[PDB]
Amino acid sequence: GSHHHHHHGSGTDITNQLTNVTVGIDSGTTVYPHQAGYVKLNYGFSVPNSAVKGDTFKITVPKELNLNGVTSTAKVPPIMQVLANGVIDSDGNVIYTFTDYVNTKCDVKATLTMPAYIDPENVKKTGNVTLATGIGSTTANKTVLVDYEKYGKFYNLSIKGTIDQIDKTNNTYRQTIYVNPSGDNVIAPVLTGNLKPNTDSNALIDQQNTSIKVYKVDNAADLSESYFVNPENFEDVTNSVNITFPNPNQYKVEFNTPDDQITTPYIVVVNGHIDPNSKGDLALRSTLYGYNSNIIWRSMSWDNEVAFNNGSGSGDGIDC
Amino acid sequence: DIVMTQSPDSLAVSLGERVTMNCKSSQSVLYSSNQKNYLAWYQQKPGQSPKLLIYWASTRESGVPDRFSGSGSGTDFTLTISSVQAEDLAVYYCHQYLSSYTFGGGTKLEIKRTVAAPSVFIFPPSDEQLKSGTASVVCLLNNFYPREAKVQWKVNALQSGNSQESVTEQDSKDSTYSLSSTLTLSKADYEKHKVYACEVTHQGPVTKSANR
Amino acid sequence: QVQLKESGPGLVKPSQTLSITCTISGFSLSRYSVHWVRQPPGKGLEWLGMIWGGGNTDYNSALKSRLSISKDNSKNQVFLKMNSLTAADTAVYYCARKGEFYYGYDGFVYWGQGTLVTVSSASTKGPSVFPLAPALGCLVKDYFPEPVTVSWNSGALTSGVHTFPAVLQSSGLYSLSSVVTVPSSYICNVNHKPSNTKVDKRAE
Repeated sequence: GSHHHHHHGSGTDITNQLTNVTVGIDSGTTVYPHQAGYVKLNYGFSVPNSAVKGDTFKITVPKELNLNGVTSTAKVPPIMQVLANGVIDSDGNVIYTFTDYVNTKCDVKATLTMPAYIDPENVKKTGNVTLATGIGSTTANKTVLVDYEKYGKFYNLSIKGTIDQIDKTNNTYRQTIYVNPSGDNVIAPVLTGNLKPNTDSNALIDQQNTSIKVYKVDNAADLSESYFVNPENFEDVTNSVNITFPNPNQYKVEFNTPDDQITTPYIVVVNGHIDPNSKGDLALRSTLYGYNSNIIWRSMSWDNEVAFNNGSGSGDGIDC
Repeated sequence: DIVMTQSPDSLAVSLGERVTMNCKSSQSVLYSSNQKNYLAWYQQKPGQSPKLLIYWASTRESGVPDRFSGSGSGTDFTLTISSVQAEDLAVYYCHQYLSSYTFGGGTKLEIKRTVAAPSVFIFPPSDEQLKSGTASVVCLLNNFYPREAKVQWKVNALQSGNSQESVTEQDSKDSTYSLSSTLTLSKADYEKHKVYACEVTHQGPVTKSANR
Repeated sequence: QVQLKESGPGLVKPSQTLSITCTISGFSLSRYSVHWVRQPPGKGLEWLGMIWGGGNTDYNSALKSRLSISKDNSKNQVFLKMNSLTAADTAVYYCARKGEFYYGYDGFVYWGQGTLVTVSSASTKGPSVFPLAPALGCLVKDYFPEPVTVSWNSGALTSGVHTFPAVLQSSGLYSLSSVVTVPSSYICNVNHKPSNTKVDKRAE
């Protein structure tokens, strides 16, 4: 079952024949994507007795949102006996295809809730965003503040990280780390990547399982707050740093400059693996060590954990 | 643990010829992201600290002669000496630094020469010593080549345990070795037998025996 | 110039703690990590652990329970401590340091000369010197610690001389054989500093 392979055929889009349409967006006045914040998209509709297997309807989802969040592939929930199975198209919209249930049922009505997440590429910056979703002529709008908040900082050591592209079938994940986003001077900077202490974590961190790329940021303004990163905007300095794997499930990166200090941010993109023989918990700790001008040794660390949500969908009807 | 294994433990060299040594790793030491092989080679002489010759598989360390080169990738690696000199006689160790730090068991270079049999001697326990109530029989193999030699004591009874041997370093003007084997028995045990034997096999099977 | 020199005891009992010092020059200890690595007689090398400039330490997993590394930047000193010792901890102990940034990794470029630590319960003892009678040899038995120095005819019988590496007996004492090849008509001169002993046995 792959989201890269779709199937079509007989049937007609009966979106505009949906009766009793209501749409809603459940969220707070503020959404914090990096604190596992999300919204709920709610939908209700009556289906025409006229409907037959293969007829489709379209739920319009805005580019400011995606449905996959921290995982790499979105699963839209089936409306339930299965009334309708759904799929995500190239625009991000959800096309549902009605089953056989509707070939012999009448007065059919349904409900749907889908978790949705602020998309990092389309909402790169903190700020208000009007979210719009709908079905046919019925659109709902909700204007919300998207707040990506702030990196962590202790003395002259700044760091934050994000996790996405969690793929529980190929056993991989991505982690994107901003090192020194404060634009501090740091001397003898060292980054270590670990499992989060005393927490169930199934990351395998080592030279075979963990691909690390390091980008130098010559213009901090180019950094998104969402942690979307396109490597083409920055300088790839992977080959000039020291990357090693000094302890079980730990990596270490020394920036190793000629004057043994950094004055700019660095982005570290970690493409790693999950332990196939496990529940696949992901709890990580990223630690930035460094001296200040006074040569007192300090570290700041950032923890990454994740949450998972499921939508639902129910439908009733009567034998004709 | 990435384990490092070097194939030829000992290597016989002709002063001037091309010596290659193998080193192998139990997992790859080429990290795919930076395309670097985290591999070093070290030289060591008998009383001195190791000396870095080669790092990143093929980067020659400053000061090291041009006759040394390193090649390989992934799990298989090689240290070459274009033409071996007097000072090249030493031990060589490989080493990886990608996943903590580990070393290979090393490869000793020795000078190659023609085969030469040991002259075998036996020496019974001295009378002076017998006074200390302890008996050491000494078997000596002088000036032989190669080193590989099996010494076995008969007391017509094979002696398992109860012996110790040491071998000299290759002679600087002969390219030859020297071996001394000591069989130690109690006084009671030594006095309860006659006709002890030192049998010695080599590539150059002679028994040198004495009767009590 | 960057320098390192290891000092410690020569001998240490298995009931005791091994304590080594690495004295550093030519760089600041707070800016460079220093490693410890050891080498048993006639065997290969084994990383023990390291202390970062900032004070963090990493240990070899197989020895972490028995090992502590610490330092004093003030005094340019790095310290190694090892308890629960056995004969297997008899080794030359080295401290070592990486090359400058352009090497691209933290490894072993600058080494100390190393310091032999031998773990042993033995007490100082002088050797018994027995003649290996006619090949003529001297059997130098049951001494501690090393080394033995052997001469032949106060240093005139230099040719054909074979004085072997000592072997450690199960007793904890050493013995060695020294031999000279001859045609006949003759005295080996054996010294052993740490017991004020001197012997001169003759040949039959």
